[PDB]
Amino acid sequence: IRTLLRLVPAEKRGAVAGYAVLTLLSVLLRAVGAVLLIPLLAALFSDTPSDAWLWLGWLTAVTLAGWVTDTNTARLGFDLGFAVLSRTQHDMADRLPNVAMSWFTPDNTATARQAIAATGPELAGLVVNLLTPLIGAALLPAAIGVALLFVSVPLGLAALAGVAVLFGALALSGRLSRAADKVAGETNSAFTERIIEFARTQQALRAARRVEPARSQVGSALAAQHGAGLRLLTMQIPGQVLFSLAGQVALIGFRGMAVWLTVRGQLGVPEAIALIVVLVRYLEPFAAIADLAPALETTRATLNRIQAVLDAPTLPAGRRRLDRTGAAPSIEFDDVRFSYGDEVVLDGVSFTLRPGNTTAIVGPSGSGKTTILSLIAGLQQPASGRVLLDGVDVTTLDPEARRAAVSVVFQHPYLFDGTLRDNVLVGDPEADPDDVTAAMRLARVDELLDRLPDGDATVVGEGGTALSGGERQRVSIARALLKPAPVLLVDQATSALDNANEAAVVDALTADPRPRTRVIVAHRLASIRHADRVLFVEAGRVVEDGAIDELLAAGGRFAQFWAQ
Amino acid sequence: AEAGSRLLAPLKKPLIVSGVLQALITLIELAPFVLLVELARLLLGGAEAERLWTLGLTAVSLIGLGAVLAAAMTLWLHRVDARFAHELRGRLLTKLSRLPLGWFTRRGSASTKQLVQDDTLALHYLITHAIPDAVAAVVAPVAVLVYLFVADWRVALVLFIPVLVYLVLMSVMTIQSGSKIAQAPRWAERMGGEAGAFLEGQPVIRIFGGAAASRFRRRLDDYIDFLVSWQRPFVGKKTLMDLVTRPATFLWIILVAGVPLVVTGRMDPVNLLPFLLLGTTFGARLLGIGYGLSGIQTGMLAARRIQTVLDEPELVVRDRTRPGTVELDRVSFEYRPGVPVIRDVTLTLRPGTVTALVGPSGSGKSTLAALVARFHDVTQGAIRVDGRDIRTLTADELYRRVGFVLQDAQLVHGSVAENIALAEPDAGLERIRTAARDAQIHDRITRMPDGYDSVLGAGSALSGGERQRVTIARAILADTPVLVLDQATAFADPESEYLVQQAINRLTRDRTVLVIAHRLHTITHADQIVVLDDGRIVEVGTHDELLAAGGRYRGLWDSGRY
Ligand SMILES: Nc1ncnc2c1ncn2[C@@H]1O[C@H](COP(=O)(O)OP(=O)(O)OP(=O)(O)O)[C@@H](O)[C@H]1O
Ligand SMILES: Nc1ncnc2c1ncn2[C@@H]1O[C@H](COP(=O)(O)OP(=O)(O)OP(=O)(O)O)[C@@H](O)[C@H]1O
Ligand SMILES: [Mg+2]
Ligand SMILES: [Mg+2]
Repeated sequence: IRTLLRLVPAEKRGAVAGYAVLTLLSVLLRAVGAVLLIPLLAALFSDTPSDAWLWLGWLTAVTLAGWVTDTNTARLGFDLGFAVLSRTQHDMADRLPNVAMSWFTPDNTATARQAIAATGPELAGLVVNLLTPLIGAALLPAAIGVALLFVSVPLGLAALAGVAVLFGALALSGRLSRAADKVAGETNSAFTERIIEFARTQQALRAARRVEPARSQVGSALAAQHGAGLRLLTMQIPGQVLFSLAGQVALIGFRGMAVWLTVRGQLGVPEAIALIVVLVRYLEPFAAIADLAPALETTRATLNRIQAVLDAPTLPAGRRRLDRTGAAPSIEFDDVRFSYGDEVVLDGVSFTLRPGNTTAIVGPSGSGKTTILSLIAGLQQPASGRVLLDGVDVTTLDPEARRAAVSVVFQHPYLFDGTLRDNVLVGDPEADPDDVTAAMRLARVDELLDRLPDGDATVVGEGGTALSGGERQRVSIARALLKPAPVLLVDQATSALDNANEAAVVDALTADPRPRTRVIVAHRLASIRHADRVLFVEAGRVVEDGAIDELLAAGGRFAQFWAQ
Repeated sequence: AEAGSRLLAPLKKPLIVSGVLQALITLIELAPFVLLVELARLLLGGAEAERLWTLGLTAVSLIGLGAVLAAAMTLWLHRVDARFAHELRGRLLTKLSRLPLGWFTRRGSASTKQLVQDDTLALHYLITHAIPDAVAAVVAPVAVLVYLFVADWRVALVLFIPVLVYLVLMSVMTIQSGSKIAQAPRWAERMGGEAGAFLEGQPVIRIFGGAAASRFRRRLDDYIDFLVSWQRPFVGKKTLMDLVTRPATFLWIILVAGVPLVVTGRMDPVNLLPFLLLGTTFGARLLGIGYGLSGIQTGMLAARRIQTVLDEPELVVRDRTRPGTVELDRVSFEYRPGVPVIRDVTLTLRPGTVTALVGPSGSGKSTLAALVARFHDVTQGAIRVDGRDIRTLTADELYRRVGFVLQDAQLVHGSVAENIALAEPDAGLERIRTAARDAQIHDRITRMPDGYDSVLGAGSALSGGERQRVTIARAILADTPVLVLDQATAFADPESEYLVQQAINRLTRDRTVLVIAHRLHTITHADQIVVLDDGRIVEVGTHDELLAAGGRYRGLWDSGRY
């Protein structure tokens, strides 16, 4: 519960304190409501039943007060339930973009997707459905138990012992199925991961004949999910029957004690009949707890996944604003080193790029030339050394100022499910429509609008799957050209474009109106035409650099690179 | 619902048995309270201790018997309705492997997750608890109220007041929440879509827009607005129902009309004993259907939504019913109605010949490979592999004869060995290494920390030019007579591209190869270059013949040198 309370907003803690008072008031009235029956019924079965009128008055007063508190405790429980939900989901949504890229391992992405997937109403009522019946049935059966000490000590002590064994039985039910519910959650989570892969990589699986359940990886995930699913019920339902039966055994036991005390003469017959009736109030709270064990574990699991995201390592940052806010910054590396895990990517990479000029990066695949554009954009950060944008270390840059200083054309262009214009507008949603058409026209996206029926309203699929390979590449280029950032990083933006569109896009990238410091990566010589400078990177180090004509005349590795 | 009732038809007999056994169980559960009424009535009469104890023991045994029979049903009924989900989920995964891939692209992986896992889970209440709760919620209140009405009609009507109020709350709660429950699965799919897009397209979110301007934040706030507007009156009515049907509410209402009747000479106090013991017992049973009718609505919609997918048209294998030959005979295809992507394409691929399919981006050269794969059925014409139509060929006979590289390095979440061995998972580790060496990626994989066992899920991927070489190695390992390379070596540098091209030419000397490429300098050696513009083949011929003809290919070639 300690992880639960800390997730509430600071402004909402006033409602948390008020909720606890009404939760104590509600139990106290309900226990008092049970106490007022024993004088009532004992007076009712007596020779002077007129005394019942007084004790009926306090029961109605406590009953109405119980209704008022219970409706208000639900409203505070509802408000607190969504206050935690809206706060945590907004915190996770604002945290994940700043979380380090290495954090998104296949398992971590599953918990992050599951944690985001808990936005439904099942977690919204984590207070009303789970805490309120649980707290009400932890304090009230004991409150009735202590109240019975003033009517019969053996019966009152038995009631307190009943709370001990009933909660003890609940603990044993949880301990039994804790191991099974751990396996159930993992196998149920892995099934979700494989369904996503099944529907996302369907083309690769089908051609590989890996889609039948008898051989698919999702088929194995379902089979394992079923085995853990059944195994949970086998170790869960015996927990619930033992608790449910022990509740009825306890109740009939106390009703037996009330009768037995009557036989021995320690308890009046009217008071015994009153206690037999009132003791149903002892089992009423414990009845709710019986079926909340599945709810308690699922709620505990989601709150663990939520807290896992909020414990994720945020990327380092500073508060320095970029000095060249408008002009083109000078990009440079100062002994920048970087490594994914253990494999060394960059070792002793150092170059200085002039402001406003266009520079090309070339080299064999796996060299580490997408990593260079990642470090400049701030997606990655060096293990040692520092990247400077106009003499300002990127690690010290304000993250708002860090993203505004770079625009990237990613190697694998990803588009979001939506219209074509929406994906172009994410580069600069405040852009004038003239700027949007200028960017689309420059990136040759106007060709798509002529061909496609809807024009700039075609509903792209997940990723760019409802567009061709070159169509989503030109939407990516238009997205990057629209952003007014003074640095443009181009990571193989002409891979899936024919010679007609590649030649036009290359002109647009290197001849857009505003000034920028342009870095280009490409595996085609026509994609780095008339570039001012070149950077050849083979082993994660810049082997040679200079102008294209100088390198071709020199006859180094650059000349052999395009020889074939 | 025709589709809702048709899905859950196999569970007719198990569900009817659940209803009948619950009628017996609820009567067994009410039995000890009737004995307690007699036991309490004997205490007033001061009967002997032995007589009271016998009523105590027969009441305890019925509590035990009712709990055993109650637990026997729930354990049985959850196993029957957990195996149904496994049967149902296996049917869906079998169904999805037979639908055209236009189904997958227009819905995505977020809706398929909703279908297989969430919707099949939403059926749980409709079959496990719906009939037991509906039968116990009518057997026990009617059984008690018939008993109590015979005892005293005056207090029975007073106890009947909260029954009517509860029904009014139950009805208004159900109809008001009815419209929202219909919209609920739609929002879950859309929110599931953003969560997948937000987590997958993270480099886009970081650089463009950032955390604040992301569409995930916008739709997340919109979704919580839907939940608040949905769950606020829903939970507001649920608490009121719980208060009306609480044991303390009936007990107060009994005593409101009980005390004036006992105090006045209008009711002996013995006649209150049935009400105090039985009147409060059926409050928790009426509440079962109040909280369930919402769960039935989600189940019935989920059953309707599941059955609709199972009725979708499939890629049916026809009964109509040179080696390595593929023939397109006036093929024409439309991804959407009235949007022709391919138009009257006639193309014959023969063994031992490399066909080079070039043209403008978005012309249709990837969808032609898709049609050959039979991810979609041609709208007109026919595609025949070795004289057998692909529509007559089963999936095994088709994909054993044709192998593919799909322009996307769709790596599965698994080891490097398994991504290369996706076609034949039981391929030997030496066979996997030989395929990888032909793709020029064995040297890379040996440098990874765990070798070929290294996992290639999100966050442990390879470079863009290396995840493609894995799929090239996969196709090499599959080694089908017909190969369709959809822009392999797009992200490869010239050195690796030349090496893998040499390996593929060595491998497929006596095989059909359809190479798709925008880099025309690797196409000059193709036996026939097929130029595809706007989905129609505008010119066919060798490299020199196309250059002499001076058409679209000459335009692309001249523009290539820039
Ligand atoms: N799932 C889809 N739904 C609707 N239209 C689609 C879908 N997939 C592709 N298209 C359309 O098909 C047309 C041709 O697409 P295709 O994938 O065949 O392109 P291509 O010629 O291979 O392109 P490139 O060389 O850029 O990869 C494009 O206009 C694209 O809009
Ligand atoms: N997420 C990752 N986890 C681990 N290693 C990675 C990851 N991304 C890239 N690498 C490794 O980093 C090295 C360089 O990757 P990078 O993406 O920078 O390549 P690249 O030079 O741009 O190549 P390409 O020509 O294939 O696009 C490669 O060995 C690749 O295996
Ligand atoms: Mg790269
Ligand atoms: Mg294509």
